[PDB]
Amino acid sequence: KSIFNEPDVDFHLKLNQQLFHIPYELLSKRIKHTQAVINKETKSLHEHTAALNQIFEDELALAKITEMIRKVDHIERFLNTQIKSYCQILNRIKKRLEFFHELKDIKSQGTRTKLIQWYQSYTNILIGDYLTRNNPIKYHWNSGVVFLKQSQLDDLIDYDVLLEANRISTSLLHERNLLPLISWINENKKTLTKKSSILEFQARLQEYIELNLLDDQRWSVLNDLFLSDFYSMYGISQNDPLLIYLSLGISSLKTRDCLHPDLQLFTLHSLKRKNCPVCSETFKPITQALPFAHHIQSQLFENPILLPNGNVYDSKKLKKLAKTLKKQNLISLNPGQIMDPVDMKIFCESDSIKMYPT
Amino acid sequence: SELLDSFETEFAKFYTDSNLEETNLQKCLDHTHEFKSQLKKLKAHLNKHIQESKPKRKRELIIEKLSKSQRQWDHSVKKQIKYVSQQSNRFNKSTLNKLKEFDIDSVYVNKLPKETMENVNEAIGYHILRYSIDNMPLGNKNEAFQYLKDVYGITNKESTEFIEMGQIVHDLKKGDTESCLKWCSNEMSNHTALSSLKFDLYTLSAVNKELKECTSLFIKEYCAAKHIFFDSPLFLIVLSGLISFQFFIKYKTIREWTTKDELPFDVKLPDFLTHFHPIFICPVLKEETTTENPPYSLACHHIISKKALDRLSKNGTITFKCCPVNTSMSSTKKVRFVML
Ligand SMILES: [Zn+2]
Ligand SMILES: [Zn+2]
Repeated sequence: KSIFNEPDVDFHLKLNQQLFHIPYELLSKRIKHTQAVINKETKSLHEHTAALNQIFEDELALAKITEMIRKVDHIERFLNTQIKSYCQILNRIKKRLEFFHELKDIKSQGTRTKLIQWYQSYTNILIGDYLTRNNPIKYHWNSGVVFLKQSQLDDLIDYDVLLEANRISTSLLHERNLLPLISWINENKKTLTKKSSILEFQARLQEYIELNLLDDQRWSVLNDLFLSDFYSMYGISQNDPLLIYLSLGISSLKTRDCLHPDLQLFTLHSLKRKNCPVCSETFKPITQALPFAHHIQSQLFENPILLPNGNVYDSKKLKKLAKTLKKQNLISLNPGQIMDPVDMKIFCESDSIKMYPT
Repeated sequence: SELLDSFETEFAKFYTDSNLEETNLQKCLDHTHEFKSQLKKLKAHLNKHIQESKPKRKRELIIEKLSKSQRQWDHSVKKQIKYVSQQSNRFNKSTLNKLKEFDIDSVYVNKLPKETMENVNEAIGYHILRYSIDNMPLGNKNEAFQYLKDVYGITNKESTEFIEMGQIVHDLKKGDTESCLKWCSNEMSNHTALSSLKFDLYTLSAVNKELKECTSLFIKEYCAAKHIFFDSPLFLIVLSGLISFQFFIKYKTIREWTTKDELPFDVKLPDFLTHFHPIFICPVLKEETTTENPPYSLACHHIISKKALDRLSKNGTITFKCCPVNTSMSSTKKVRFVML
């Protein structure tokens, strides 16, 4: 029961599931840290109170209790920080949940424009996440970060995991290839080597060194390896979704003739071909190297007409355009004249031939 | 449908009854707070006892109280953190069963060439310049072109018109007409719609359901007057891309790059993205007439493709079928369908 052809809401979630993983790993790191901190401080407090119990069996007890308080309040502040980060991550997921609940409400109910607005939001959310990925950092902020902040939808895109990847992968290829990548391995050696992936090895060899083994392209292969491990760690789906959508859309409406080889302006904008997105003015180089289309139904205008120019237009649209040109004082017509847009010409009404396209 | 509801129900378990703002670690924070308070009370009592001891069933209770406090604190903290860890590890067994059955990136075939990434960066420029121009702090009339060029990036001469559009639209949004009136009265084109716009905004000069119906009309009549576009050439393309996924995955699952030509599985998409170029299917050979093999009309007022015509007649012999009263290539003509 879709409106026109949009798929069921169960499909959009599976379409972009990276939006529900990169917050989740951030969420799980928090618990995996705040459990280790408690397991490291609880034994400390226990062994510490063992001393007091021994000492009772001598006003040093007040000193010991004061040290106990001075130790406990630090745990209190630590938990406070952890909770104020945990709640923020939860909010981040909940916003993206209600985003799709909005589409479900719209789809369960004219309303076509109330859905076009939603697809406008769904396109901005996506241009933002492509721009904040590959656009050089200024200092850190990018053009993507600015767009996300100033479109009032910063919650629905991380823009910090992606930005962190951009920082590392531009330092590994610029700035004399000064490497902070070691500062990323050292904080993540517990889970990276469980997968047993060869990243510390190549980083160590490159650090030692600084002719393929001395060539520059080792920088590029190192960068590619780091991106592979990062993306497979988080779930970022290493192809820009904007690129995927374009690579299908442009080949989905590239029909059989898109690259077909003051009064003039109005005439040549009165056509319905000077609107085609795929062959407009700046997508021709994109669309040159892409397949065309498949169609098993000849869709055509209803009542066609041929005139000596060689091309067939319509029966009524020509009449309405002739009247329009009559009511704006651009041309000088007469009772039976008719005008042809392409290669502007005037033909009599009886130089018109009906056609039957089977 | 079912997945979204079964997702919200599982997700709500992270929160307590309030549905918001009371996360599970509040238990740990409360327990540590209570533990500290108990130690402070015990410290005060011991201080008082020693102070008054200056010249026993008392100490044998305070020491046990300290022991009890530490047992309760560590036991409760461990139990609560264990429960929250298990809950977070069980929510994965509902974010995994569904959202890891697609692998979006497996659909990327016919990769977009690496040389043409400037053109994408101009389509993005145009879309940002058109749909979301007013939602930015710009400032002066022309001291914002530099800001555009400096932060985001500048498109071709189709930026001055959009700066003016954003300026007038924002001015009209603040309930201050008498600039849109001037703009309308200066461009005197099609008188009809312009006069209709003049009357509508004049009515606005005399609400929350009227602004949304006048800004749109002005936008339409400005885009149709300065000859640019009304919908971005990128939004429509992303729409068609979103529509073709279902058919592509259906073809993929039937199957178990493609003849360097027309991709298969004949995706169908709504009318307002199809009424651009006319597509015609030959009635005798069943093939879409291309730039080569263009359709011919054969004096019977029928249309057949040229190749089928040149196999109906070897070199054009008078064989005349299709009203059996056709004729050979002395009375046949070229056609081109224009969707006027
Ligand atoms: Zn086209
Ligand atoms: Zn016939």
